[PDB]
Amino acid sequence: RKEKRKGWNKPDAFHVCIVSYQLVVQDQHSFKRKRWQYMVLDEAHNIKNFRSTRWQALLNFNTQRRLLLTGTPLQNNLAELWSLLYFLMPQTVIDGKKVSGFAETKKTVAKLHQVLRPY
Amino acid sequence: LRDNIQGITKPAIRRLARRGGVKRISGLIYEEVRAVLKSFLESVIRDSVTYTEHAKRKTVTSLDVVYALKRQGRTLYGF
Amino acid sequence: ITKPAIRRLARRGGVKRISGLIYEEVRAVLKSFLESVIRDSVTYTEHAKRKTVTSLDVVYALKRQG
Amino acid sequence: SRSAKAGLTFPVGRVHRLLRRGNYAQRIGSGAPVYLTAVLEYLAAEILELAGNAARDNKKTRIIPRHLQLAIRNDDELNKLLGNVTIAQGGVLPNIHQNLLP
Amino acid sequence: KETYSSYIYKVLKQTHPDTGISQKSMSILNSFVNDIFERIATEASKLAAYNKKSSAREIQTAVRLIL
Amino acid sequence: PHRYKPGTVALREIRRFQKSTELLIRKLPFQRLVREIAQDFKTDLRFQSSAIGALQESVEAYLVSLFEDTNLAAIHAKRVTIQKKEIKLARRLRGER
Amino acid sequence: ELLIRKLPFQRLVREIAQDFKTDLRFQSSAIGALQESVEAYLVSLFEDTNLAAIHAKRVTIQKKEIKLARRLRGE
DNA sequence: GGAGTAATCCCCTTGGCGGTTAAAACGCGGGGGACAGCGCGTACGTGCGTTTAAGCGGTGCTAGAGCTGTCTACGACCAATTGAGCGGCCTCGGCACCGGGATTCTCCAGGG
DNA sequence: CCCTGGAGAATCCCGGTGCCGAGGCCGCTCAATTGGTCGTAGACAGCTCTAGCACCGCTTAAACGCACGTACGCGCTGTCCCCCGCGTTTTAACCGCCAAGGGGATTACTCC
Ligand code: BEF
Repeated sequence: RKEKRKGWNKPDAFHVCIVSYQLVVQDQHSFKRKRWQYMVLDEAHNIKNFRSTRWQALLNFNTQRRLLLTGTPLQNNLAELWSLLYFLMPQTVIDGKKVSGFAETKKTVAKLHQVLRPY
Repeated sequence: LRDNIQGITKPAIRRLARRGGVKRISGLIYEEVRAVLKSFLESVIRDSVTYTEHAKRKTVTSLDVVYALKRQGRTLYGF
Repeated sequence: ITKPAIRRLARRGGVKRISGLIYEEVRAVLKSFLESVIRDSVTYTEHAKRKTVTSLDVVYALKRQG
Repeated sequence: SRSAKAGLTFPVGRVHRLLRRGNYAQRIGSGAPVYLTAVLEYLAAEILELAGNAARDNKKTRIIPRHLQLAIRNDDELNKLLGNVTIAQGGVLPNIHQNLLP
Repeated sequence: KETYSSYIYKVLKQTHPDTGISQKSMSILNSFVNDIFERIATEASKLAAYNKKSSAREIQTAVRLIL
Repeated sequence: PHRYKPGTVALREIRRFQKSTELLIRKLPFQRLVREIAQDFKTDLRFQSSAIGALQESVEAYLVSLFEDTNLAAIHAKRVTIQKKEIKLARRLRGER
Repeated sequence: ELLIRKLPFQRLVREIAQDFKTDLRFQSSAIGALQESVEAYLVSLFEDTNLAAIHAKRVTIQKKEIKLARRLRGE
């Protein structure tokens, strides 16, 4: 991949780096050198691993416009369901038990739908 | 689970010659320089395996490459 | 070195056909190498707390580079 | 700071411990344990000036390993010091022979 | 953890106030500075053992001969 | 068919290949040669990450320096390009053993 | 011994080294070692240039033959 | 009431594939690189008539050299306090190779 | 044949405009101070002395021409070779994707 890394840094020699989960995970040091306008994932149900090093790779990516393309958000385990919002923009408080979890789940799923509705 | 070489390019060996100051070629340019590579590397690894078998111990962090190649006769910087 | 010493060197000298060329060449780096080695000796003997060159302070003169 | 005795600014504490316990001399007796840091400051300053000059040019502001390789091959004192070293992440000195050239 | 970088930028401010450099140059600085330290320590080790006088002149001779 | 004199287009090849930080060695099989060398006698290396780049660049330094020395010995003879005999001259005088 | 006699090389060494430090002197030793080392380097260069001439298809070495002999021997 | 058995976390490998580009090679044209024998002469070849120096050996101590009393000149412990830059973050200036625009690099078949 | 009208190609002056980027800034914390203790490297006075340098006095060892004289240095000249030019194609490493057991650690449960 270095043979096409010479005239590669700045210009639209690639209009988009189609960088799968392959190069993000193992080269977070190398992927900290050039600007990236967009940020997406595909079917983020399997990326529920918040403590994965890909999270460290993509967290420092100071991107002006993130995005997420999840095939199907789950129906239980509120943590992985809010993980989509957390990947989209880490601006919400870490605590999520105030919405539901300990204090009858019809209101819980209704609140889940409500907090999802704008996003 | 082992892999082996196939011939070391017409093109990339040609660029090796290009940065070596070569424009045309003879019949003795591609293959033999890789033979010198193999001989020098086999000598340096012969010394290394002698070192690591006389005392029967492993190696240490990436600082070995600069010291071993300096004794060999061509070392490197960069980090 | 003079003409006869170079003549014997050329007598060794690859069937003597290299005489004139070595006559012209081998004297160019003679003084250069001599100056280099004597400068190295002076630097080695600089730290000797003595006043003259002694073999005691020049044992490991080229220890850095062999 | 613990290094401003003679215009130096590199850390002294761990350096004091290492130079005092260098395991090469029995005792540095009056004595320049800070002279290693002195030459360290000297090399740091020269690298600063050279790297600033190199980065500021080429219509850029960053040091590509090409520029550092060029700087390393540029100096003569460094060549005499250890002339059997090479710089990575770059290329060899460009060359073409007039006999090679048409 | 410990960084010479702050002191290096202090010296830069002594030289140039608003210049930016690269991290690879910093790593090469680390490598070459440390190997200079190792060589300068190695050179001036047994010089005090050359004669029965075992300081500053050891490292002075080291820098005199390596340069 | 704009076919010009070889050597001058080879000259533009030299100019392109001797300008930037381009990795002229299309050489992951160089890495496989290094792997065959390393695992030839021992195993369980467990080395660093970017050490392959450093060892390969040292390989480049050795081989390319051999290339320039060979070309100098070649223009020393009446043959401009790389010849095996020039490489023997460049390696034997280095103290190959 | 000294194919170039001891007195010529001694005169040359003293003349060259008089400029470094005043009143420089040598003991009974360090007289014939310098010429021996110089001749050892010369013989090594001779072997290298002889190999180069063997390649060069001419027994006659030249300026460039000795240049290649000296340059590629290590320095 | 801390450890013995053993149920738990778990993550990391032993290994085999998607996706993948470079890695080495073909491949045709030719023209510059491949390597040398001769021309002849210049490029060395050489061995005995003709001398300064080199490596010395005949006194007397003769510039640097190893030399033993008894020390002058200093460089490294611990114990309560404290400041340098580190423990962690990412701020505002200035980035970073092919495009707007194309004259360069290189050869060739007619003007001439 | 020279000289050239015309043909081929290809990346240098400054950005893409959103982020790389280096070590200032929050102050605290851990080996530096100074409170006393402590005996070791460096060395001043000390005495002729190692082998032979100032004379004299050297014997030939390299060091110097001559009289020709007798072959090879570099390119003409020769085939010859010959392998890139750069497009095109097929061997060819790295990094996620999979679903499991080992097993070090670690405590649920317990027990003598
Ligand atoms: F992108 Be998928 F198939 F949810």
